[PDB]
Amino acid sequence: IQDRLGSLVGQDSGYVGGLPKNVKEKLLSLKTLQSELFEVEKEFQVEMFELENKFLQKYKPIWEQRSRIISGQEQPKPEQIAKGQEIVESLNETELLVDEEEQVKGIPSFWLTALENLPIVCDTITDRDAEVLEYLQDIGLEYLTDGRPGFKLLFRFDSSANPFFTNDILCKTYFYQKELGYSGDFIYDHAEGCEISWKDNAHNVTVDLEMRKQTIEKITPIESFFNFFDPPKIQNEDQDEELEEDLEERLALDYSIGEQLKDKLIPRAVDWFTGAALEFEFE
Amino acid sequence: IQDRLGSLVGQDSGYVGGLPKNVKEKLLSLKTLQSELFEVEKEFQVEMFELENKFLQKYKPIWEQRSRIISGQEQPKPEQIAKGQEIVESLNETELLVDEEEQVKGIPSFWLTALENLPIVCDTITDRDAEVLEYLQDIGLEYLTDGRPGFKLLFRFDSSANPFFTNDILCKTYFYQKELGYSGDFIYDHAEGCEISWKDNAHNVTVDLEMRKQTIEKITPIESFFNFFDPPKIQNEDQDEELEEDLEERLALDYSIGEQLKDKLIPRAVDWFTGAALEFEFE
Repeated sequence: IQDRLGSLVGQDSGYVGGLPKNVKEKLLSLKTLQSELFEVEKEFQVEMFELENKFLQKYKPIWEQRSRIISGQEQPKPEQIAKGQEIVESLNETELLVDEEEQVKGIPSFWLTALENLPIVCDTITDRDAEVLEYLQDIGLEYLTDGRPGFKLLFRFDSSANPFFTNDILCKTYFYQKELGYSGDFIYDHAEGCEISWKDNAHNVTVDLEMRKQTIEKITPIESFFNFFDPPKIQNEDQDEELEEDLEERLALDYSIGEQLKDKLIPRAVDWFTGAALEFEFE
Repeated sequence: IQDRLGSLVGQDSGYVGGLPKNVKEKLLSLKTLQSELFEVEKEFQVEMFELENKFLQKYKPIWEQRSRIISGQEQPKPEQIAKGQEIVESLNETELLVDEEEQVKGIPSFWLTALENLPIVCDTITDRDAEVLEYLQDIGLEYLTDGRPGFKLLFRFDSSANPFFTNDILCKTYFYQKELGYSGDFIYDHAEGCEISWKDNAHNVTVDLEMRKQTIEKITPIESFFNFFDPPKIQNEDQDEELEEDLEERLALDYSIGEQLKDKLIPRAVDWFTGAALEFEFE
């Protein structure tokens, strides 16, 4: 509240300011003991990040399974099919129930549909790029072990049928800073955008093509979802205004989005498709 | 927003409702694959809770050290004393600086002072019980390994000088439910209050004593901080109103508080004393 810290921290920093040499000293050492804790808390975070990658491994198999179901590449074993009905009824998701258990292949626009129902990331998609997101085959995680910690998002596309770009995978990379938060956990530092190979300038969803004659073309940067693969410029000399406040919050959102896919979308993709996810959260 | 889920989840649960038998089925299995993930995610939480207890161990030593510094039981080694000054300047906490490094013993009302500057928990303290909190020697953590997971808060008091109660330690116990959240982590379930042995009915801060004659005394339950050691009644048949909404949020706060001590106060007690903590967070 800018004030609840100008007045509060004020008297506080004052009270302490007035304490005896004697007492003051004790705190000085307490402040030292704090930095010791800190050194431990760093190791903690390390074994945690590891422990996490450990289970990412145990999930991958499952997520790949669904990747294939959605692809239409693998079919549902009746056994699974039933359990789902049982589960779905249990969760009162009746819209999913189907009669006497045993058209299209797999489940169309799963990722497009799921992302629509996802907060912040639905406002980045445009009809223009929603067409391109038709070809999004799966989205995956990967923690950066070798080197500075961070994670990565892997958008595997239908290379063999994708009209806009020949790429097989587009990823996103986030790097936390070595320094830990006061809170005690990793802090966002830098983000890298796994470039895109649009076959056509026209097919380039991130840009606008209006051709004139003097049939030369004029290109114009559009606001697209695929701009996610071109994070905001590496930290600039803060100081200034719109050269900061502006290109600074574009980043804040970019970090926020990546965290949504990493924490909600990927772990519960089915539900984000059904919209069930949205609710399951308020509950 | 109650509506952004009545209209949203509505069309969503509808779209899905209209999908083909074919497609519907796929999701039914996806829904099955989800419950598999779930079984893994439980193990994850387990190795995590463990990993956490592992480091709690590595912290204990340090925290005990400060416990003693605050007690006045152990003195600050000049080496620590300096580092603190170095640290404090570095963090621009000048009020802590003291001149030529080498009255009262240790550092008085450390825990009382720290708790004051702590959100929600400062509103529970009353002049009445702030006197009793003068004797609070330390506050500690402990994860429940043997059995259902949860944690515990250990308030060690100055038994040898405490006027109000003879107890050596008052604790608080929180038990998470075996079932995990949709979010993926532990959920609050039940809270236990480590009883208090007030020497005097008068000294009983949690109650009010107004003696009349007919010199018999009349007792009246006051709103105290030490009520924290008598959590809200074990889950009652929800249904009703103030017998619910009322004694339900008294709980919500009680769980919230315990999480504040566990996550902020204990890990950064020095700062909560200086008030530095408050700020270090907005930053």
